[PDB]
Amino acid sequence: NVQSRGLGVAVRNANDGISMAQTAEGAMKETTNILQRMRDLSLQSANGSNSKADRVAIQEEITALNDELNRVAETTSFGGNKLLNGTFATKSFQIGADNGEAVMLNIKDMRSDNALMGGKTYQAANGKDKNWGVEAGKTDLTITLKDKREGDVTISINAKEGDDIEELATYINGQTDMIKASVDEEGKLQLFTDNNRIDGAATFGGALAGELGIGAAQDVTVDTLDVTTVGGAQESVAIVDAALKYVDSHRAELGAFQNRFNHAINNLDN
Amino acid sequence: RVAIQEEITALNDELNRVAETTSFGGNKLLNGTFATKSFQIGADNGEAVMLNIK
Amino acid sequence: INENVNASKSRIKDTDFAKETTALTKAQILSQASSSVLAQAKQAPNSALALLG
Amino acid sequence: INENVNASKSRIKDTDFAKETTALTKAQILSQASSSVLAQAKQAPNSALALLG
Amino acid sequence: INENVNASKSRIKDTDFAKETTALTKAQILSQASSSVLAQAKQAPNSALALLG
Amino acid sequence: MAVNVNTNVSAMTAQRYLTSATNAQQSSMERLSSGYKINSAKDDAAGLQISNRL
Amino acid sequence: MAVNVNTNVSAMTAQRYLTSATNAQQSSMERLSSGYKINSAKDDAAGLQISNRL
Repeated sequence: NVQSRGLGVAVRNANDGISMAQTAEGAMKETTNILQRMRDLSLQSANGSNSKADRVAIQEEITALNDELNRVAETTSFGGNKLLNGTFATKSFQIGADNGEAVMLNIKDMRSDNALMGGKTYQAANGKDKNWGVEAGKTDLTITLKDKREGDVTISINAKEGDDIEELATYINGQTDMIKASVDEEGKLQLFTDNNRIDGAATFGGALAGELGIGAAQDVTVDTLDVTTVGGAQESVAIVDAALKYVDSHRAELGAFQNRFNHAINNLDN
Repeated sequence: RVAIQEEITALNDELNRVAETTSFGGNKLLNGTFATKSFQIGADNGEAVMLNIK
Repeated sequence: INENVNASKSRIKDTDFAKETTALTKAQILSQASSSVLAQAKQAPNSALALLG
Repeated sequence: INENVNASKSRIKDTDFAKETTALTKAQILSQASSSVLAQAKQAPNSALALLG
Repeated sequence: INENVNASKSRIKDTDFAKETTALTKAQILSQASSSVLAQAKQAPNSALALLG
Repeated sequence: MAVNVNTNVSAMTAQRYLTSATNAQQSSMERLSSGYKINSAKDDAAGLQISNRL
Repeated sequence: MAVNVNTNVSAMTAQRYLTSATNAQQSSMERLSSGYKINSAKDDAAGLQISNRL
């Protein structure tokens, strides 16, 4: 009898865990929707066609959406709690007739200033103009990386001779998905490093690396995402893509949690 | 595949939970601690049937 | 959020008619049976008296 | 590319109305049959009472 | 302005039919449910009398 | 066995299959309206990531 | 799921996606008549400034 009553309470608590999961997923979709909206619009602002008057309009709209991610991270409550503020620590749901067989739940903070929502960046000290091209004997570009999984990855990029400063960035993007590159206004490369998988500083070496600027590691997030020149525009889309990957990964974890619990109800009922 | 592994390791905890949760009034049906239990289904003693749950 | 909190305002406050009505039915036959026990138990003192005139 | 990626954004995210509607209808008959089973499952205790008024 | 104020003169004064009709239907099933409860609640005194003819 | 009134196992079994019938039916009637079979991560965690990227 | 009559989650989902369609449908039928995809600032902020300048 105690087990039977305990199971009835267990499916009640477990169902509450499902409701808390889907309420977070409800604002999850909106967070993804805004992030995509910035990414396409940052692509528009990356144009060389628009003037500074158009880009400041972009930044006005971007900072408008930026306030939205901060607001939704605090608004989502579910009856006085704080799902997305980050104040929600690991809460264990008792889903059994007896005690001790609970399941932990972690909902990560999703404020636009969160570290995992952005990543590191590096800038070339000296730019290269249009007439400049990659010269022979100065094409090697070896990058040392620290990775959360299969760490200590060293990737070498051999730029094709005669490539200018722009198609060089495209070549680096194609060769590896761990690094995003783009030139801003004079040829300076903006290497991007996604924080949630490429933790740690990246070391640059090779003849081409010495030809350009090694640059320092600067932390940038969605909150610091500012697009007023096309250089920040190419930087922002890289930042947004990292944010979208993080949000989607957190959504998948919540989804598997929902399936664990959906399979928990019919088990407990059985 | 990282997300898929997240679903797999999530479901992995489910088997490790249900194997330890199925109790039937405090016993452990699938935990493995359930040895060969003999049920007496006869008028006299000795006429029992053994049963094991792996 | 409003859609999902309304879902959470179910099985917390809302009742499901399926498991509840069968509980009501079980109690109806429980009342009908229990009452008939009283009717059968009224004659226990009556048959108790019958041993002596 | 834009034509084909949109095609790939179908049967991965987009639903078909061909097989989804049959899944919905099969669910409707399943729930109706189960609910009607409840109707004949309520009087099982009632018949148990009927042996003794 | 006239177009916009007419848009604003809706969802404050104008009703919808999506959520309103479901509110009406939910009300109707509620009325039939409680009305049938009276049917089962009328026989409760009857069973009270049945213990003594 | 037990022709009783306190436990209705048959009603409980119909209860469970009614729950599973309208849980999947509730999963439907929203793929049709939205037009997507992927709208929450619980439907397909792997599908959500690739679909969002696409 | 708790088969109840006070709350209709499926109806609420259908209503939400109904206006998600009629809002975009009402977003169209006005760009068709006007002949401009940009007629209010909420459509495209950057597009409005450059179109006005052009």
